[PDB]
Order: sequence, then C-alpha cells, then structure tokens
Amino acid sequence: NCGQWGCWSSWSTCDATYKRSRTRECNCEGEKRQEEDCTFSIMENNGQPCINDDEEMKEGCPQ
Amino acid sequence: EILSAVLSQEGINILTHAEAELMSVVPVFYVFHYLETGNHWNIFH
Repeated sequence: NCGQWGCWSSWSTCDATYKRSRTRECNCEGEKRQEEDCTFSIMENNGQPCINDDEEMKEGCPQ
Repeated sequence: EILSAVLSQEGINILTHAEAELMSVVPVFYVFHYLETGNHWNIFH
C-alpha cells in the first residue's frame, strides 16, 4: 500500500440564469470551480428519439 | 391533423422556485396563454 484534490461539492440550485457552479477543494494543480449552464427549457416529454448522421436540402395532380 | 399538443412539468418545476426576474416571470404568461387556448386543465387532480 505504498497535494491531491478533494471531493466535489453538490450541484447548487439552478439559478435564474444559466450559471450553475460546482467547487472542488485542494485539501495541487487543477480548477477550483466549474460553472455550467442549466435552464430546463425542454418541458415536453414524448420519448427518446433516434437520430441520423447527416441530411440534405431537397431529395394525383402535381403543383 | 391532431399530431400532438404537449406541455408539462413547467408548473411544478419553475413556478415560484436579480436582473433575471424578467426571464423567470415571462414564460408564465405564455404557459397561461397555452393553457387557456388548449382548454385542458383536467390533467391535474
């Protein structure tokens, strides 16, 4: 069985703005704060969709 | 067509929870407008 970073903190409540933060303690090299975005703009919930790789613009009586 | 009309979890997640008070309160107007237009309130108990 033979400084180091500590454990991250709990994600703070999502503020009115996108800014949500998480902090790590050096209790060393690295970052002490990480600020990410959060808004939960997707209210609708239908199902997990499957996506393609790439698409194109363009492929009875006519028009 | 009657494809879909979906809106949920907005009233429970963000209803009441400095400069972003506008950003917070604006979507409530549109949610109320959608609820009045769709005429669907029986989804909740």
